Amino acid sequence: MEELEQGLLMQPWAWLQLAENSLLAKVFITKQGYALLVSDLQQVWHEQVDTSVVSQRAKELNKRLTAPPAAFLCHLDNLLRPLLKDAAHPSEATFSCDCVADALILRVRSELSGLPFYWNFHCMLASPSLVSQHLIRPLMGMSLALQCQVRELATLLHMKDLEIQDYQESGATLIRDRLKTEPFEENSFLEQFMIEKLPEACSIGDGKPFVMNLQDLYMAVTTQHHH
Amino acid sequence: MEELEQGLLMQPWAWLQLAENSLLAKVFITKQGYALLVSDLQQVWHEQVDTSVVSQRAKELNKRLTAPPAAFLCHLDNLLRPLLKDAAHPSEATFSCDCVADALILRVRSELSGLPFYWNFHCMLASPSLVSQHLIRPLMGMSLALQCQVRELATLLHMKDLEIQDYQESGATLIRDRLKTEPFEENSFLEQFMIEKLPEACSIGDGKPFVMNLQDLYMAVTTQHHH
Amino acid sequence: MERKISRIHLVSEPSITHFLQVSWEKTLESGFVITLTDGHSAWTGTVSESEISQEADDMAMEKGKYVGELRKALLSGAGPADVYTFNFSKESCYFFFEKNLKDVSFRLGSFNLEKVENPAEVIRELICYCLDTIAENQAKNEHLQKENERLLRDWND
Amino acid sequence: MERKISRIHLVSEPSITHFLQVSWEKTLESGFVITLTDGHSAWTGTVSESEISQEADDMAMEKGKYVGELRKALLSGAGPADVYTFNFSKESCYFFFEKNLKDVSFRLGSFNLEKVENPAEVIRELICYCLDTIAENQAKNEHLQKENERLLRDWND
Repeated sequence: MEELEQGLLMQPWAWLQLAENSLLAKVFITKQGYALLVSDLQQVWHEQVDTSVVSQRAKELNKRLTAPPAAFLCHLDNLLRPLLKDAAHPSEATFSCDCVADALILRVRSELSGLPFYWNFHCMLASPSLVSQHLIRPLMGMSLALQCQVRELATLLHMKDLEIQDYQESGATLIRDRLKTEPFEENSFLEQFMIEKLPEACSIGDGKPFVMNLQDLYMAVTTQHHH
Repeated sequence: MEELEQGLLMQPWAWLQLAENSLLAKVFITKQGYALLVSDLQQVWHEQVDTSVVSQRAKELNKRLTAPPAAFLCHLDNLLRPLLKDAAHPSEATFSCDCVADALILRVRSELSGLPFYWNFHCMLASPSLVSQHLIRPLMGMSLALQCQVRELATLLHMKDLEIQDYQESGATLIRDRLKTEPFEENSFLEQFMIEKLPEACSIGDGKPFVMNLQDLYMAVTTQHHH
Repeated sequence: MERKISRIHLVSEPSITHFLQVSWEKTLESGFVITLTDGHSAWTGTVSESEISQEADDMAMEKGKYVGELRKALLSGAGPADVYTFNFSKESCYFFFEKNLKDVSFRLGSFNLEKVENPAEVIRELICYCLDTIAENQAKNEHLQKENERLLRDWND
Repeated sequence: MERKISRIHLVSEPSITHFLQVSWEKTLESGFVITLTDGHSAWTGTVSESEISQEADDMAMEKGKYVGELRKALLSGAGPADVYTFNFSKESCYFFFEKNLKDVSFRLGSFNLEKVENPAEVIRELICYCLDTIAENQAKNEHLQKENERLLRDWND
């Protein structure tokens, strides 16, 4: 049963559009069941299901269900992989959200082979241990790694100034005088960045930017953290 | 009472060394009481206290306490600001940690003006709302903003290459030929970074690097997020 | 007042061919009569407009969308991608059919049929209808065949 | 290999309608198979080329002229002026028909039919044939309908 949780840690975050709200979600489906993690950037919800739960719930939701749990799970996997990987891909699904106190019920309304399909995700508040493993620790790791990049680019910029100063030191004149770069000084670059650029650049919004520019680094950090 | 929580959100994370473990902690103390938040990078603990609680607990801890809560709170603030702001500053305090199921008890053993002093922080698991406001959201904002820096530095690097090429295009010769930089290509810069540097760069460890290289960005993101 | 007679195969008798006759009045939606026969016995059932709409709810399908599925399954206007299965128990007279997808199938409908007292009468009426249909079609095919000949000539000269 | 299915009324059962199915191979003259059904039981018989020629002699008719009478009587291609009567005895399985003139009628033909062991199989095959015929006709009616539309246009422009 631990396999589902293991595969979940490696999954990136996808972006989903719901009734009025958008959610961030990662999911891992096998023949054994599934593990799902959802967040609205205020709270985090979790659900892990096995084959017994699948059969019971599918029978109750789709009254004329004559299918093994494995096939139902495979249909959910096939329905959700295109829809998540690109939030603009037209998968035959429609989502609704119900918040019952601390629980989140994610409802799916779809059509497979001209037949309607129903599934409800029963999510409880994610344990703090998973919030740490899936968000905090990786997010903190990403920030440290990005800060090393900034540092390596700044050294690279200082190296190019030593090169430009070698041209200025010698008998080297610029032709197009609109090309002159101001020598790079990190302290002033940060100061202008923090006043001029930070306001929009740190806006998390609906999590779309996070899913669009960082999932590659997210997957690299999680794999690193897990050896 | 809300003022304490509000001031807590603006506080940066400090590094603390305990019995066997190290903790991350932020605190906001006034004459009204305090708000504290602690994390071991696995769980997050919180406590908010008022003047009534201070008096009762101080009397029970320091059997010869003849002080208003205000003064006791000011001593805690004056004892902990130097010790936190620089984890190498010698403040007369010593810490111990006891974990009772879901709760954390942070014990302080200090000496003020040659007189011993005792205080225990009684922390319950932090609500998910605080974990989001104090960790997740700001950490996510930092990663986005750092990713903008990288992008702005790469454009700066490509701008310096157009300048060096303008020298090579014209009657310009290098004097010290050991100064020539390789033209900057972001794709190869990332590929070498992800294989060669990421493994150590994203090592969260005991949270010390986070408190040492990122708190400035943390405070700037939190202030931004809160308008 | 329309009708369709289709040839079907039951799961409990893949050997023998059965016939399904469905009749209605200006949409299946308003209700229909279904008859099953093996050329010896006959089983009939009625489906009211109310039952149809009810079935469309129990299945969680839009009423019109549901009637569309019935047309493909019962009036043998099923696509190659639409595979239908039919089951019947001569002991219970219960008739039900399912739609077959990739290794999974779903109950599409069910009827409690009643064994007819006068099968011969029913079979005779069905055959009568077929012959009239064959007749009407042949006549039209002839009228169109001559019009085709007239136009062929009129075009030439 | 052709066939015609006609509806007929027997004198001994003017109430019920019966069906006559005649099948042959490239002329009635070379012999044919006749089947009678009431939708429950079925009776079959064969008529050889020799029997036909013999019957034409016993009646004092030219063979081809006789076969013409059979076509009108058995393949329901009878004129308004041609009135035919059919008789059948379930007890003897004897089948015979006459042509009716002004208050006088004359034996046109007679067959000793045999009660079929598997009526359902026979009835099912007959209905199957009817449905295939309805199908072939519809296809042709459509093909001719389009060819009619093409010629209508080709004539105009």
